[PDB]
Amino acid sequence: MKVILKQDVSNLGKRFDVVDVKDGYAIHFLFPKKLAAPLTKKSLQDRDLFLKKQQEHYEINKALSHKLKEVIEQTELHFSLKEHNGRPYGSIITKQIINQAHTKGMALQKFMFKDNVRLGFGDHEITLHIFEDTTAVLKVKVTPDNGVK
Amino acid sequence: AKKDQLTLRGPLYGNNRSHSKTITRRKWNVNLQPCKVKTADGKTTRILVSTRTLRTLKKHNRLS
Amino acid sequence: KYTGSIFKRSRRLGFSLLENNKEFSKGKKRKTIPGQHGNRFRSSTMSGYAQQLQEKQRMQYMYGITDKQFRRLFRLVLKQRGNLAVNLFRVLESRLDNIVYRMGFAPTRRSARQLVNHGHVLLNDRTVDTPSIILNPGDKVRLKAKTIKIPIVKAASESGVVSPFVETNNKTFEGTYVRFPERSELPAGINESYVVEWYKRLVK
RNA sequence: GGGUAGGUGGUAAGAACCUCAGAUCCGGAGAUUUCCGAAUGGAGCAAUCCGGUAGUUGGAAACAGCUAUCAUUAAUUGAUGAAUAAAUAGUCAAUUAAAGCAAUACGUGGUGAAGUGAAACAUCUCAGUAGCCACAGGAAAAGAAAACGAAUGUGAUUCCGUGUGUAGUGGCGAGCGAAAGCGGAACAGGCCAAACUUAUCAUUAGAUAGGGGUUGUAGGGCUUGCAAUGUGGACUUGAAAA
RNA sequence: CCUGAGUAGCUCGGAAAACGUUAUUUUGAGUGAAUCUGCCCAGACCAUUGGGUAAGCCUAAAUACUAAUUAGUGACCGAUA
RNA sequence: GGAGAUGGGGAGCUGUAGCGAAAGCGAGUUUUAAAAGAGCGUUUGUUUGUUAUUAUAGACCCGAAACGGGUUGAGCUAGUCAUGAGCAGGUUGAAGGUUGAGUAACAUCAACUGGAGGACCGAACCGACUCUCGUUGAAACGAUAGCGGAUGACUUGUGAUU
RNA sequence: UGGACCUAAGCUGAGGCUGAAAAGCGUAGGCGAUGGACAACAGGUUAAUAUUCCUGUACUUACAGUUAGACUGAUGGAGUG
RNA sequence: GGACUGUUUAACUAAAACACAACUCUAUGCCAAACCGUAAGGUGAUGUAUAUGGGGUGACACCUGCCCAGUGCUGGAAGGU
RNA sequence: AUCAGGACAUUAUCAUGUAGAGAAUAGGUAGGAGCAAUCGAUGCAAGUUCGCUAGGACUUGUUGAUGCGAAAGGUGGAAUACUACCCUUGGUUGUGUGCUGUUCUAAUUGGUAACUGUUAUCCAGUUUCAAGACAGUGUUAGGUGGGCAGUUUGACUGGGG
RNA sequence: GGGGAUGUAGCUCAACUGAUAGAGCACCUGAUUUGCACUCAGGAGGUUGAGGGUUUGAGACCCUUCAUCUCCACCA
Ligand SMILES: [Mg+2]
Ligand SMILES: [Mg+2]
Ligand SMILES: [Mg+2]
Ligand SMILES: [Mg+2]
Ligand SMILES: [Mg+2]
Ligand SMILES: [Mg+2]
Ligand SMILES: [Mg+2]
Ligand SMILES: [Mg+2]
Ligand SMILES: [Mg+2]
Ligand SMILES: [Mg+2]
Ligand SMILES: [Mg+2]
Ligand SMILES: [Mg+2]
Ligand SMILES: [Mg+2]
Ligand SMILES: [Mg+2]
Ligand SMILES: [Mg+2]
Ligand SMILES: [Mg+2]
Ligand SMILES: [Mg+2]
Ligand SMILES: [Mg+2]
Ligand SMILES: [Mg+2]
Ligand SMILES: [Mg+2]
Ligand SMILES: [Mg+2]
Ligand SMILES: [Mg+2]
Ligand SMILES: [Mg+2]
Ligand SMILES: [Mg+2]
Ligand SMILES: [Mg+2]
Ligand SMILES: [Mg+2]
Ligand SMILES: [Mg+2]
Ligand SMILES: [Mg+2]
Ligand SMILES: [Mg+2]
Ligand SMILES: [Mg+2]
Ligand SMILES: [Mg+2]
Ligand SMILES: [Mg+2]
Ligand SMILES: [Mg+2]
Ligand SMILES: [Mg+2]
Ligand SMILES: [Mg+2]
Ligand SMILES: [Mg+2]
Ligand SMILES: [Mg+2]
Ligand SMILES: [Mg+2]
Ligand SMILES: [Mg+2]
Repeated sequence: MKVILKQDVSNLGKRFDVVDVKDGYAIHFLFPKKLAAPLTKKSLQDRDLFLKKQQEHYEINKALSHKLKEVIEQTELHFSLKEHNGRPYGSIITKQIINQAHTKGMALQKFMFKDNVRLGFGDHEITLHIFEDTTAVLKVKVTPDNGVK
Repeated sequence: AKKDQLTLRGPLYGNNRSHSKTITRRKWNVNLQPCKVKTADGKTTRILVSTRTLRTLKKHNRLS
Repeated sequence: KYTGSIFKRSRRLGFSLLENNKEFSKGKKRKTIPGQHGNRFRSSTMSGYAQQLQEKQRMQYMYGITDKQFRRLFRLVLKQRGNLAVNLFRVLESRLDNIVYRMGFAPTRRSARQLVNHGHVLLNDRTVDTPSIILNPGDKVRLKAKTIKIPIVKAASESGVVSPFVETNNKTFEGTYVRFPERSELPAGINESYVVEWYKRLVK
């Protein structure tokens, strides 16, 4: 069925387009990740009329995403010290969402589908790298420090 | 019970006809498949629903 | 059979199918339903008969009749001698309560019928409780004395007002008549005769 | 209120009283109404046991009397509030309803056999009967044609007679058996959605509350005029009469 | 411009109607339309003709019954009934 | 209309034309090329009352072993679980240990201790192998005399449960 | 001797799960002795009651006042039971 | 004849019958196999192949021979249906 | 979602092809006259099938004038410039889906662990781990299935069998 | 009751798609060892299941049958 997509995806389309994709990748992957949107104004001719507003809507959500990027870039003070043996036992046990226990609400939201961090989420006692992707062009670099309480 | 939560449509009892038209009571069950939806601030709540309501849910934009 | 929670399901969809069928918005319409039904009529293009049908309603309503009773009276008068367009008029106007209202001791026809049914009414060769007996042109209808024992009296006055085909003396409570109502005394509220031919089709 | 000269229920005599300021008795309207029982403060082996809370009276207090309240579920509202910032889950409080029973009877729906017959038996019949369960109501159910059906045809539903044991349907066997039409009982047709429009919601409304509309010889909305102020209801409050 | 879509149809298993499943009605699984020059129906089906407007709601009366109250009746029983 | 006879109600039903599967024809019709031949027809009605038989209902009455659906039963009994209680009395004397001899050191032997055994005899207790009696009995299963087990796979009380 | 104290098998069981319906399972809580904790013995008396009535001598638990001393220490942890 | 002690047809059969320690085969890697229900749930088992379930034989001692044609079970490339 | 491969199945092109005969390895059929030839021939150079080592052919450059005896000898059902369409097969790009071996996670699953509701082995929510489009469940269709159910299993007979 | 395919030496099989039937085995002969086999090679063993139809050219392509097989169907 017909689906319009938001961001840039390796297959199918680029920014605006109409793709006939199976609901499995659409209703479970493209939609929760904000990579696509359902029938605009509930039809096709309705979609054509509303595209003259969809362009500016895409511009402003990208614009607020740039605003979101500045807010994380102005602080870089997300701090966490672990409680462990320390000398022979060093590993971050915060998983990933404990760090989001310091982003959403307190500071920039930084949703679970937005931060494209690896599956190791940092396992070091020193400065590390956090990568977050607001859009398909912006890359976010965060440097959190670690240690012993 | 084995029933949908969106609608109230439940099982359908009927006959199991075979060769020689031997009668044995059988039960057709509805396709209760888990499904998550966004209602009241998008609150996701797993709800066992019939595939028909799931198709109905998919076309009605609720399921996103 | 559990915590159905109609709020949970109704809001769950906000449109779907079942909500809109049920949509608590559902108003009352407790007067729209009754009144318009009530009774209608008008004339149309394709069947013509619309005029005839509407006239029947008016005619039947003028005396407070159910359609079944009317079919009986038409069946009775239909077979006799000939062009009986003078007979059924006497038959329709021969109602006892109609005569009681036209006699002038009741404010309205239905009130007279109520009186008749409540046993106010004394006849000649008989007495009367049922407000539907078909009376003969020259018959008397002596009113009871208990009714005068309940002076509301306001009635007697209407009696004298009368219409020429009825001869009744006020206070003395007595009545009869002759020269059955001509069409003048049956005003243009309902004065037509092709509803009559219609009843031959519907009633054999 | 009616109505009297007796009354104090039966096995029932006697003792002792009441009663003409109108008793006993009959009718209408009220008062009281222990405990168990849906039982509902908690329990429990029914007619029992053990309480909490807020009052008030005695005591010097424990305590003891005398009152009211204290179940659960659902809906609404308000307060509080996790994992986890927000927000919910959850928690608490208030208000409103529900519980159960019976009429060995009728209704609807779900579920649903077997004895038996077919001279055996499996299709079939029995029979959608018995039974089980849910929900009522004073009836219930049904109901206003995307219909019958073959015609210059009828024009909601329901019930009765006929059509007929007919057309048909059946290991074409046992069996089963209408729908039209006709004659009768009664008769009544209404109302929303969408268009269009109004006001408001970070108006992303795709939502809320109003006006407009309810159809088939198509209807309604858009624009523009004439005629209308009536008739009738399945309708609210009152007053009066029978 | 509006006239009720996972709807009407279709396929696979069942059923309701007198019918032992089939034109009509219904549904467990799957699929899936159109918008008055439209859609459904007139026992497979097609064309002509005709009939009717599905996928929204409510509807008194005639109909079914008597545990109970009042009056009454019986070619009903009269202590093994 | 009296819980009436009845009046209204002709909706319908039987007979009046039959033959053919049927369209169809008609005192004729079916078969057939046939008119011939043959089959069927070319007339005797209807509504009630009574009797007899018959069809559907339980159908003249009594009688099954059964089948299906629902409830009540583990106070007897079978098992399991929880918590308690009981086995008079008397014998046999294991493993093991100690000491001594012995062994190069073991092994082995002797004495003492120890008191185990689905151990032994035998009461209460549990069970029921035999004779006799009883067989409408004292008793819907016992009585007398014997009999087996009797510290255990034991017996039993209470409560729960299938 | 049993409740106002406690639990075993087991029962019930808000929420909750499962199931055409009735219902089944089950958490927190609550019941549930055949067990655990808890202070009275001797004698006499009536036709019928007696660690219960009477005599004699005791013990236990609460509340208030008072004297002296002491900082009191659980819905939880630990030991015993 | 049964190894034994024991258990069994309440109310005609206590035995050579059943059971028993022991032997062997088979299934089972744990959300195990197996089992009650429709399912939840539960037994197995708060166990883990030195463990659990099922079939057969039945102390101890010595032995248990041949047949894989048929049936059952396990595995198998392709090929035919 | 996806990687390839093969399944659901078999996709598109011209070469190529000896019956013999026939300067010819003719698989064809016809059509068509003259044709190559800067609408530059030729030839070797060399890639290749192939061998009835003949032939199918050629490709490209060589190149600078030979041409085409497959115009025209030529035989042949088959043909002789030139134009079409006529086919197996080498060659062309496919394999969409499932599958067949794979990878990934977001559907979904857990009788892994943790926190909260919560003084709580259940349940719910949030994670973490392990799986993963598998599994489980629904519908449809085969196989096995006395575990279970409803029934049948004749009559004559010097009684019955 | 259809649908497909097969039929070739005596047997088991190539089928030599029309430009004129072959192989192993069966059998005869020859060689072949002290003997038996074994081994090698010639010869023999074919009217192409049968009939009909068409081309100049069919066992070979078409039609019809016969027998066989595998499929389906397979409620008198
Ligand atoms: Mg049956
Ligand atoms: Mg008085
Ligand atoms: Mg039967
Ligand atoms: Mg029978
Ligand atoms: Mg109703
Ligand atoms: Mg149809
Ligand atoms: Mg039926
Ligand atoms: Mg039309
Ligand atoms: Mg419509
Ligand atoms: Mg009696
Ligand atoms: Mg007597
Ligand atoms: Mg009559
Ligand atoms: Mg003749
Ligand atoms: Mg006669
Ligand atoms: Mg027991
Ligand atoms: Mg001893
Ligand atoms: Mg012993
Ligand atoms: Mg207790
Ligand atoms: Mg005790
Ligand atoms: Mg005594
Ligand atoms: Mg023995
Ligand atoms: Mg013994
Ligand atoms: Mg015995
Ligand atoms: Mg015995
Ligand atoms: Mg399970
Ligand atoms: Mg366990
Ligand atoms: Mg074991
Ligand atoms: Mg044995
Ligand atoms: Mg033996
Ligand atoms: Mg073998
Ligand atoms: Mg096998
Ligand atoms: Mg579990
Ligand atoms: Mg799957
Ligand atoms: Mg199957
Ligand atoms: Mg079988
Ligand atoms: Mg059987
Ligand atoms: Mg039977
Ligand atoms: Mg016999
Ligand atoms: Mg014999």
